[PDB]
Amino acid sequence: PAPEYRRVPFVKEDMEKVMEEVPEFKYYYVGKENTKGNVYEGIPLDQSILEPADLRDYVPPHSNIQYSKLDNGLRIASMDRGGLTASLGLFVHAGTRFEDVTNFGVTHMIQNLAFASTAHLSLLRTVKTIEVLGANAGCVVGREHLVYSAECLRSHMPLLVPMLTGNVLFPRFLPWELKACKEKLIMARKRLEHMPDQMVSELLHTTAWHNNTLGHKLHCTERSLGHYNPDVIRHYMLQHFSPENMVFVGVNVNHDELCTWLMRAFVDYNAIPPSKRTVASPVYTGGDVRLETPSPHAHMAIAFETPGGWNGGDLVAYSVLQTILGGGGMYTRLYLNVLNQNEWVESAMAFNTQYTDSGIFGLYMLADPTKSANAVKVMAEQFGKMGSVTKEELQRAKNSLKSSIFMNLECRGIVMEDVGRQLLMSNRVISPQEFCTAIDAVTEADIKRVVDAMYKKPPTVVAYGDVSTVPHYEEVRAALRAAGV
Amino acid sequence: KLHCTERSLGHYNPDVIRHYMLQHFSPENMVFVGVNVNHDELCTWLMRAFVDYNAIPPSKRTVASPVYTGGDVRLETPSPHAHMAIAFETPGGW
Repeated sequence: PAPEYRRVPFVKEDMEKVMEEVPEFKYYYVGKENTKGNVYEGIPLDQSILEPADLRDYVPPHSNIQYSKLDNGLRIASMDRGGLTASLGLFVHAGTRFEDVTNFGVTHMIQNLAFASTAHLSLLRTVKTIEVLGANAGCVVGREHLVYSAECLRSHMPLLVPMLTGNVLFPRFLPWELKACKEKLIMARKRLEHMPDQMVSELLHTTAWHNNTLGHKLHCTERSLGHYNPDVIRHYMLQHFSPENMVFVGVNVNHDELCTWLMRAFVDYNAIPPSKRTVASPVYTGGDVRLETPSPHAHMAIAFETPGGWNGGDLVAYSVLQTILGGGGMYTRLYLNVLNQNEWVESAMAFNTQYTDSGIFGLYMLADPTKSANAVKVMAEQFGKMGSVTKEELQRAKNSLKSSIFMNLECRGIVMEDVGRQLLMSNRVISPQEFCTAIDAVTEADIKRVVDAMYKKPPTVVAYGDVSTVPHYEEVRAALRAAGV
Repeated sequence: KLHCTERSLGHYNPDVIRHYMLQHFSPENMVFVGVNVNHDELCTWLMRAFVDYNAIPPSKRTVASPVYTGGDVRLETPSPHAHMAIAFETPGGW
């Protein structure tokens, strides 16, 4: 069931009366009107200075999500917890899985151009104002989403909504800004050369879905710097950045003010018109890849596909199984049956990554580079016996996962991005009580029912570092075959 | 590989070089060839080179058969062509 959005109609108003609702803002301080100075000078900090006028009788705010929609299509969601700082975020359904042979790299360019010159503000003025308000702001690319966000005191929200929406309503893309911003496209990967874990992540993705959708790289290659001209950026944006592909989310703001100041942003201008885009299903290839470098471990990872991804019904099964095995505790399956029984492994882990319509699940390990052939055997055994579980471990895992669920959402930024991401993915937010009710229902049998389906396509195999002893492709797949995988 | 990788610059100390040479550079693993020279002078001046000194002593080394794996690999770069190659093994070689 989707939420029942409340309508927000467009209305046109006298600017000289709307200017009485704008927050006060100063950039110069030509003298100062107040001469009284530090009125609490010489008072120790264990001696109060509050007057009885500044006492209150506490009334909580109400913190269930409020859902609204503008007439042009934009969806708005808000919460308040009575904190003093607010979190604001704009979510666009424009990831890299939507590019093609003529587009590769365009999303990175757009992100690298966030908060650049727009119709009514320059780049310098924008960023300097964001600095002087005291805020922190930024933009993030993924494989399915693009996100802009900002954060400071809640009384500054009216000044931040423009600067966030600007980027999607009317950027200019002057050539001399594109040209000056180019080197940041290369540094993004130059830093990955000293982050082995993330590197292995990217290898897994490009090996699992070879040359399509989720397989695409998250960065601009050398071949991607040709089509770095404004027309390609603009033509790409015209296909994705329409309002009905967006969500705006706010935490610690009053919802009617948020609705008002968002409506007042789109009322004068024509937004990008809608488009009935279609999306192709990922094709999972699997395969094998190696990359050698002087690292003192053999880094290895093996993975299998999750059919259906986030829209598959078994989203809870994998997330419980990951905690049976051992996530990124000391009574977990891997900790007991690998790390405490072998001297030459530094770390073993289970990983689980999901997207709207496909995912992957697997194991990751660091080992002594002289014993990679034993590392493969250990991994093959482990995969061998994921099919079967005992109720002690299962209960341990279900309780642990419930605890983690509840305790992870005690933080406003995580909540904001969670709500956004869920609304983009399926137009519904799953409240934690529902997550717990779903976790409680997972059976012992369903684990086997899921794994038997997981092993029906070829594996994805990655090695990194001192790989000098890793068996050959056929040897790895035969080791997995012997262990019944 | 025909080159030194980064991992290959550790063991760049004289003892490893010398110990490797002691296993291969003995005379019975060598040939000396000359074109446009008079053979008796060549023999004479080669004999006069080894007469004073002890050469590296022989070793009965053994060599393992190559194992052919085959497989597949790709490497992207801005070149304006798709370069492709496919190959199969010659059993026994020369």
